[PDB]
Amino acid sequence: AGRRAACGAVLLTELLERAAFYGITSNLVLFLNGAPFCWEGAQASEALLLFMGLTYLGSPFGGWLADARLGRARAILLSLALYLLGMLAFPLLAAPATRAALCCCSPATFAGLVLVGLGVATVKANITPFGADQVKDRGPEATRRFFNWFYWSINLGAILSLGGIAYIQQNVSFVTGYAIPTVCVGLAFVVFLCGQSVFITKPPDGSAFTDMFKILTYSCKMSHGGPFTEEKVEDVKALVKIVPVFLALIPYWTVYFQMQTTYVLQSLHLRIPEISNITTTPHTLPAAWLTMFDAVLILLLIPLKDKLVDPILRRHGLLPSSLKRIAVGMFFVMCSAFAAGILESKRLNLVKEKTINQTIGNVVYHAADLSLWWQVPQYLLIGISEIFASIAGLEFAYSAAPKSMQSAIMGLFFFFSGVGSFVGSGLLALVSIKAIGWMSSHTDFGNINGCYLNYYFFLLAAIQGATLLLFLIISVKYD
Amino acid sequence: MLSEGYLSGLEYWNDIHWN
Amino acid sequence: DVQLVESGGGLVQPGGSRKLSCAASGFTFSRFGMHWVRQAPEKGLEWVAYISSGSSNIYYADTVKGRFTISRDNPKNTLFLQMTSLRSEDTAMYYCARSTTIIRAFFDYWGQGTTLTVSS
Amino acid sequence: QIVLTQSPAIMSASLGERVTMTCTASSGVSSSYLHWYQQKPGSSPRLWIYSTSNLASGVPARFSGSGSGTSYSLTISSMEAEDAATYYCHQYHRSPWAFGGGTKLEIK
Repeated sequence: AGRRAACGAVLLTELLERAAFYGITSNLVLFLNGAPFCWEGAQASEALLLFMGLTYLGSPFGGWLADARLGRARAILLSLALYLLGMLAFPLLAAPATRAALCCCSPATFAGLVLVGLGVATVKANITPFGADQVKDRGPEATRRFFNWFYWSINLGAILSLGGIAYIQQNVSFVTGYAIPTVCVGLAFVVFLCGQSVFITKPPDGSAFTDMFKILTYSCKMSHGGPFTEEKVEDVKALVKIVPVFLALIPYWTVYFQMQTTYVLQSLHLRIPEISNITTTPHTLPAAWLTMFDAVLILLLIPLKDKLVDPILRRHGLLPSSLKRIAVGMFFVMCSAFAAGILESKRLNLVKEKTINQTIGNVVYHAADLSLWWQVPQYLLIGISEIFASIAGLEFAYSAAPKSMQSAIMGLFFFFSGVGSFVGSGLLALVSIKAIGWMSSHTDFGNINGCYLNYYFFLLAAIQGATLLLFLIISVKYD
Repeated sequence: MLSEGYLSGLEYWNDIHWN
Repeated sequence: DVQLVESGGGLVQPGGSRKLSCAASGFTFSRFGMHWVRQAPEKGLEWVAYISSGSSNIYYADTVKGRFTISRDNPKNTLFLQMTSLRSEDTAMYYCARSTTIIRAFFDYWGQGTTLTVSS
Repeated sequence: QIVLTQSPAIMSASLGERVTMTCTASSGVSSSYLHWYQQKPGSSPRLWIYSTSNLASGVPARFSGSGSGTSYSLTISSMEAEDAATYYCHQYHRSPWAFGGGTKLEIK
């Protein structure tokens, strides 16, 4: 039809770029504890946390760069090129032949990580408005159908990534398991460039973030006859009202982003089931599959909550408010952190006496004789926390904000999620110093047995609990 | 962010006031 | 280039203490978690102790659990095994073996071993 | 606690003869973590077969590892004079990593 081709191109680019991002995040921890990189578990977790935090901090900046200048389609194109350039560094590092030419060489992998983070951030910020204005003209129902397709594309890309790419990286090889995400980024860039002919490109109107920055840099508030209009001032006031909810959600984002950086690290030191029983170097169950499981869990209860729980509660009343749902989600993620700490304490008690070796990936881990499935609850808890906090958070942020601040509220949501990831990385670094010594050692290849992830998880749970009590107090006082 | 798909089109499938 | 020498073995009265040292060269001793394995005269090999790359994982055989103590000094690239309450059955040749934390895990390199005799 | 029993504890095989020694485990041992070490008398031990299939560096091709799970085996297609030594099966899977009982191989 000449228009559904543009929507299909947007969906394909979205699927490929989510697939590559999740392929990187699923086994970056395993890769950084590898032959080229004999990093500590704390260092690998910090690197992955910083990477995710960058991917979510660049969303407001990517959106501003797309809206104030450079357009949106061209911004996504340059972001995809930058993202592919960053992706290229990973298979080269994995391959022994090319790692020598590239380079230990921590600067190379840090450059690749920051490049990939900027690309993912800009694409994440700009793709959703791009798809919307691709489909806005037909009508709100067409937009709803396209966004159903977009949601399914995102989830499908994440699922296929966390399954296939993680299995290939952990079991088959890291070179192929990192070239496949690079290949899919290449195809995403190619398909976006090809669909540039059929895309509906809008001129840069100007992001609301520059207006907010001008308001904060003053000429309540000033408003009226001064050099600023009333609606922008009211909108910035609404954003300021929204901000404390995200400030409260920051520790939730820390503990949530722990699911793929330190939870995978703890998985590497549990008895991972072996699912091949055939051929040399028998394949083990990918540590990222748990995350995939959790994602699958979301797919099985996002519609349920949208079709069974929410309508029944709406009919019967007693439906919790957005703030109450956020509090429930923070309680659930606190429970996940506490369960992770309990499991890690039991793991450290067990591994002190006996151990089992696990040559998962390409490095041998002194895992405890504890089943990996004992880590299933905490992961599931985080998933529940998601459907109770993240959505609700944004939902509340959408309730107390005007329609004009669409994609500016969402940008702030991503920014504060990235801030939570950065806070988690900084907390891990702080507890890794000699004064505290929870993660202070010289144990290469991760080898968390000498560290204390139980103390780190307990600290995260305590911070989440303090934040939850403060949130409950302020919600009761205000509402 | 496992719920990026649902957060991307949050204002479409369910009905919210203001936005 | 890689090599492992042992020292400290000798005659020890029963109930005494002795500290067997293993000097490593030709590789990065910070990596490659080490093992102490003893072989009694005309008996087979017996794994005694293991220490990880960063002393995080430390394990001993049930026969040397409460007596032997394995440690590593990375900056001077050495492996220590200090043993107390020595009895007669501890008389053996001790080797410091190198374990790999790479695609395959095994005792790739062994030292010549040092003989410890616990008798009178 | 896995104990490895080697059968036979001692055997003599003539030159150019089929040689087979078995190593059974008290529990399940992953095939990738079972190794065979060769020890000459008066010399330190040496990896011979890692992951019960792959020959180590310098190992003549006549040697071959086999087996999986509980029972494994080291095999010589055609035994030669330099092959007379003591072979130990070692599981490096579950702590404690006890060695095998040993299998002394002699010329007949």
